[PDB]
Amino acid sequence: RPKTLFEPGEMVRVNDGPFADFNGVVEEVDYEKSRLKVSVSIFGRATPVELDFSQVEKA
Amino acid sequence: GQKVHPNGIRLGIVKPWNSTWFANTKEFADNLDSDFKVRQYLTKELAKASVSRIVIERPAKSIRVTIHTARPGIVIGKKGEDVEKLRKVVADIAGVPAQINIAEVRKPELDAKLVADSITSQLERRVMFRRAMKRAVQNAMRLGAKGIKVEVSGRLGGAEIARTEWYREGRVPLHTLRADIDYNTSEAHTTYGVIGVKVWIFKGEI
Amino acid sequence: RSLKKGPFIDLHLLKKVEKAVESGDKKPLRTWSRRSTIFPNMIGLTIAVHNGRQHVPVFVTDEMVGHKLGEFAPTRTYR
Amino acid sequence: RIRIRLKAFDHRLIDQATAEIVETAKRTGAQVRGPIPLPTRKERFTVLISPHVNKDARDQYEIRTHLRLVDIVEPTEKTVDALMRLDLAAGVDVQISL
Amino acid sequence: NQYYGTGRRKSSAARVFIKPGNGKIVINQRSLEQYFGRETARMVVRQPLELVDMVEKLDLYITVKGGGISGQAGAIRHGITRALMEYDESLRSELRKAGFVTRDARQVERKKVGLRKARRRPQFSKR
Amino acid sequence: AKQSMKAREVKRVALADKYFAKRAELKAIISDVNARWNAVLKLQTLPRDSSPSRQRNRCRQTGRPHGFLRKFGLSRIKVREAAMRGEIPGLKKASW
RNA sequence: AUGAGCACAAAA
RNA sequence: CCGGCCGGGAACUCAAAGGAGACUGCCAGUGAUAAACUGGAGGAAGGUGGGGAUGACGUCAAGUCAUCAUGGCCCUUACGACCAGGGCUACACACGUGCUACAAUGGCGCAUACAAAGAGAAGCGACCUCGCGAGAGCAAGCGGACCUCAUAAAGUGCGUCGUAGUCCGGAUUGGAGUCUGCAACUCGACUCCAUGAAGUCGGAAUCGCUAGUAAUCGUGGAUCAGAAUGCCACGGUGAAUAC
RNA sequence: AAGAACCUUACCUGGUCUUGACAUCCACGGAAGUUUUCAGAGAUGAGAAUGUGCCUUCGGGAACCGUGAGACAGGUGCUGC
Repeated sequence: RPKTLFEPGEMVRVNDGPFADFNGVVEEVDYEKSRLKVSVSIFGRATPVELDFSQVEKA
Repeated sequence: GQKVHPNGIRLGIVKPWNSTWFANTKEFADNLDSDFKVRQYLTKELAKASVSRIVIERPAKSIRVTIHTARPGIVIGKKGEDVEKLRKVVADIAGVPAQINIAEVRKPELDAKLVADSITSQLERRVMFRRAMKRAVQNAMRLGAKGIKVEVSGRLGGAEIARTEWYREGRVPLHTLRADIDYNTSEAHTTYGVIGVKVWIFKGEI
Repeated sequence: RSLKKGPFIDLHLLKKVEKAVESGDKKPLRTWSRRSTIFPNMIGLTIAVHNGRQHVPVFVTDEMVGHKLGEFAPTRTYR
Repeated sequence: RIRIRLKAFDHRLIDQATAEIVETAKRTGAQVRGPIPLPTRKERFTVLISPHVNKDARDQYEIRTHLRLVDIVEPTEKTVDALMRLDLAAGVDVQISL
Repeated sequence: NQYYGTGRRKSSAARVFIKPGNGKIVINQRSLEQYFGRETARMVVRQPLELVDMVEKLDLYITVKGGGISGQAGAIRHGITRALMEYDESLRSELRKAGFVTRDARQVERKKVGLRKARRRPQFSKR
Repeated sequence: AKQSMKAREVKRVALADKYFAKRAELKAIISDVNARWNAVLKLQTLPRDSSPSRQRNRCRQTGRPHGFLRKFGLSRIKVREAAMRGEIPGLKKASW
């Protein structure tokens, strides 16, 4: 998929994830994990979620 | 040093916490320090407003407080302006956005911080200590709950030897963990030394 | 006891030893660093090592190589 | 296949939060596994009770973090929309994960 | 066909599953003589079967986690008693007379503050 | 109450964070064996007061060096008071 | 077998 | 492919939430026809089931002005402040608390079995390789029921030693190092090679313990760059004795 | 004292600073910050190089830094009788 790589400070959107339809800034990107941490506040608490690069596609 | 803190022993059983947030290992110490700084500033600014309890709940994007005041008109000022300046300065003290919530407390003679602070202000104003704790005990008993005990210790009446003198009415069971006892202390700082106030109030059993 | 990957010598003491060996025989060099391992370059000089209140002079020779400077300066006084 | 773990200092609060999550996941219709309890971390701290010298006189404390996982395995669009502000409690520290 | 016992010591949980069959028994995919037949307390395992006055008629399968050697042996004995409870009801008079129905609640008490152990105080000088 | 001591700890934290993780980690990397030397003699130029080991954990309330607890961030005397008033969340007397 | 003397304001 | 194997009701264990359960509730006797006690049935547990938290009015002018706060007194170009080194680690001695021993229920080598409790992001740090070792190498995983610390040890069989200052004991010392940290002289912790003090169960006196107790065996945490024989917790084996 | 290697330091020898290492008020200015040379045991003292913005009513806002003066700051100094 095009633009599959993400960086700190990039919009994300997951079809099966709950952090879509709201603003999303990622936490950490790890190549050994093959997945990236996304830090979106939930009821005002920042929460990291690990999602596969093919699984999450930016808007 | 015989007696344990009543709030401390029944914190697990009946009394909720003065700070009810969650944090991990890394954020715990700095969250405690921020809570200390915001509570210190609120108490310093609102000692004339006589706040009893400052309940702090942090979502961990912002921080909200539930401050308890006998006169909410003093803390809101005019049209919420004093609340607005206090919210802004407590926000840029804490380094994180803030929401201030104020709960009007009922029975100010039946809550212990304001009883102890009133006795402290009377010892600043050199009211005699026997009349101070006698009025506190009789007013709490006529206004409400069936337990009252006020202990005032240290340099009583300008003496060179400190004494501990306590009045008590009703029933105040400290050993029963079912009891609703609120313990709060306040220190009065006279010209000849410092003098401490210990107040128990027993609401009932839960 | 130290690591094999590096011996230790203070930079100011090393540069003063360099000045002493390019000058020749000179006044005792005053050092406050007892931590420094002496060297074959420092073998021969007459520098003075401080121990608390007073500085003692030490004439470094070939038997003292891996030892620090402060082994020859006594810290305490008994009897 | 998002699995949501949640921890709190209070067992009643984490019970209410987990009940809210399973009710929201079950009103729209989603296959969610039962809320399993992970073991609680019991942090024993042990402090002296006196300012000066009293070694035997010494106090003992505890932090009990109650950790739970709600175990969602079916994703639905109304579910992933409705997980936003679910627990709504300051004590509950929820974490979305795959 | 399978009769189950809970089997706890205060440190070890011995799930015992008894069937009718061969009298040879298996403790954690391993024979009892391999498990602690080199040690003692094989007889305390055999005692609930010895109270029924026959051993060979039943086949016992045992899994046990936790504890030490005698703790696992006692938990196994407790599990065999509860599995014989699932077997029959008339055995309870003999098992209760032998006292094997009860559970051992003698745990280890915690180390108390100011003492080197649970009970042991440090040495005391009057001076 | 120990104003100079707390000032020295603040200055130590500031100087260590300024001069560390930009030079000291590289000097330690060159000090480590690659998987006397001119490289290590160039390396031996290190100043002293930037070290992280010179810092000592002091209580934020009182500046007390001894009796510190890291997760609470305070000394034991202050930790007992905050626990008894109910400020440290989840703290309970372990009556076990 | 023995233990210096004073050091208990605590009040309308 | 011995990976407790994978669809898995999830049985069972386990984890933590709501409950049940024990109240002298019964049945005889004693007493006063009273509380209560003695036995037994039942039951997992029986009479406070076991442990813990909880420590009245007060005593000792007991302890802390050095955790903090504070009344009074004092210094305020010096009892304040910043640095380098040294000291708090000294040593003719006396005392308290512990550790290791004086061996044969033991020491040493090989092979093996069974836990609980915890900690981890300036962190715990697999596997593999190198080094006799402590350890060292761009090496995965895990903010944790998964990954790491992490090997439990007394035990069990085998073989050896056969009462010696010993194959008991490890102090001390001299060489060779590893780790940590800006630096291990004063003044660190381990490893290796070598040496092998006293010590043959201890005068007067004296300490703890009534059951999972004492003894004995290991394990983890706090503090902490590093450094416990101290502290705090954890479990394995497991007594003797109360007329 | 749940951790004494100059560093935790209070104690000692020596080199130094006196509105101060830690706060607030006044005036003069300079952003801050970063790199580097000479000494010295370091504290420090002389130099330089780089950067020099968000501003508003260019009031060079406000932090931070330095300098002069007092108000004061500081005390792990004494008395837990």
